[PDB]
Amino acid sequence: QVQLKQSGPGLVQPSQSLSITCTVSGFSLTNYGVHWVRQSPGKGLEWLGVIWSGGNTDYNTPFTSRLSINKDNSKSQVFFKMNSLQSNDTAIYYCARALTYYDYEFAYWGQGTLVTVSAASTKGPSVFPLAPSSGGTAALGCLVKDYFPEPVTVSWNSGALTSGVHTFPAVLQSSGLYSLSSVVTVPSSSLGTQTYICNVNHKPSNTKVDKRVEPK
Amino acid sequence: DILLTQSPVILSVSPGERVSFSCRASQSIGTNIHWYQQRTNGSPRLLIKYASESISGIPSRFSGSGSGTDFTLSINSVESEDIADYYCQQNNNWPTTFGAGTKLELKRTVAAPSVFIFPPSDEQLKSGTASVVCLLNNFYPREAKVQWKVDNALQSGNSQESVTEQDSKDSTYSLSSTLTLSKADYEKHKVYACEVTHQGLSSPVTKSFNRGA
Amino acid sequence: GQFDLSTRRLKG
Repeated sequence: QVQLKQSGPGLVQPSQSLSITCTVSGFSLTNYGVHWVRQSPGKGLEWLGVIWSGGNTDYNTPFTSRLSINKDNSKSQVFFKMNSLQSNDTAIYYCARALTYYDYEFAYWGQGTLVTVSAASTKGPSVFPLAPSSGGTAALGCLVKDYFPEPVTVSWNSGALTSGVHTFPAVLQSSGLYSLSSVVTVPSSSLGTQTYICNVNHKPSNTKVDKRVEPK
Repeated sequence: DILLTQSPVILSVSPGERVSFSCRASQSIGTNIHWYQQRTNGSPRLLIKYASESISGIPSRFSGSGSGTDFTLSINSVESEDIADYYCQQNNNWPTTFGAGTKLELKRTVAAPSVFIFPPSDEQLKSGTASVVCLLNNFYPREAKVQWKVDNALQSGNSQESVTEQDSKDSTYSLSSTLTLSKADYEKHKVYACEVTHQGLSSPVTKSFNRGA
Repeated sequence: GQFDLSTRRLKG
C-alpha cells in the first residue's frame, strides 16, 4: 500500500540547516507530488511547500528563500532542506501525499520528524527498573531518565506486550534533560514464568537499551 | 491568507451522544474544506474532503456539511476511540491553511485509581540520585492530588507529574508522580509515602515503603 | 489550545 517513511528525529543547532528524507513506496514520484507540512507550538499545522511529479516546486511565502525540495524518482526519495533555523522552527515535520496528483487533500502522511533547535548536546538516557513488589495484578515499569532531545520510543517484549501499557509524556527537568516512565500491569502469577523487558531507543544519541525488570 | 476559526476549543460528551465541530472561515471558500483527526503520537488522519465527501476506511459515523464560511464535522454517535484532536483545512485560496483544532474529551463514570509506589533501584543509587515513583492507574476524572511525605515531612517542589491522554478503550487516565532526591538525602531517611486523593476514593490512599524493608 | 510536541496533542 501507499507509505511515506521519514528519517529520524533530532537536533539542529541555531542558525544551521535542517535535512529530512522522505522515502515513499506503493506509488511513483513521477505520478504524484509530495508536500511538506509542519506542526509547531506557536503556529499549529503549517503548509511549507511541495515538489510536483515533474520536478516543479512551490514554497509557502515565508519560506521561499530558506527552503529547497529536491527528489530522486528512481530511488523514490524526496529531500527537504531548510536553512537558518531558530528555536521557533522547532516542530514536527511531515511529508504527505494527496489523493489525486494535483490536489491537497492529504490522505497519506509520513510518521513525522521532531526537530529540536538547540545549542545543547545530545545525551542518551539511563534506563532504571520500576520493580514489582493487589488482586493478583502487579505493576512494573521502566524509568527512562536524563536524555536530550526528545523523542524516545518505548515498547515491551519487542512489541508482543501492549495490553495495560501506559507510557507517560516526557517531562523536562530543571537540568534541561527529559525524563519519562513506562508502566505495565500484569498478572502477578506470571512474574515467575514470563520475562518483562522494556525496549528503549533514543535515536538522536543512537542509545538503544533493553532493560529486564524483575521483582527485587 | 484564509483564517480558520475552530470552536469550541474543547468538547466533552458521553459515548453514544452526537457531537459537532465548527470551522469558520474569514471569507467564502465554497466547499473546499477538509477535516483531519489526530491521536497521541500520530499523524493527521484525513476524515472528510470537500466539506462532505467520504474517505475510504473512515467509519460512517463521521460526516460533514456546510458551504461558504460555516462548516461542521459531525459524529452521530461517539465511540471511546474517537478521543482525539480535530482540524479543518481550506484550499479555495493559496496557500492551504489549517485551523487550530478542537479537542474531543469523553465523559464516563467515576473510577478510583489503583495506586502503586516504586522505590529507587539500587542501580540508580549508584549515580547519586534517587527517584521515587508513584503510579495512579486507570482513574476518572482527571483531577487527582498526590502528596509526598518523607519521615512525616511534607515534600514540596521536588516532584513532577505526568498524565496520559484518555484511554481509547475505557476512557480512563493514568498518572505518574516522581519524587527526586539526592542520594545523600535519600539515605538520611526511612519512610517514603505517596498519598492519593481522588473523587472515587472514600478517603485518601497511602502507599509507602521503608528504605530497605 | 497549544500543540504539544511531546504528545502531539492539543494542550491549552
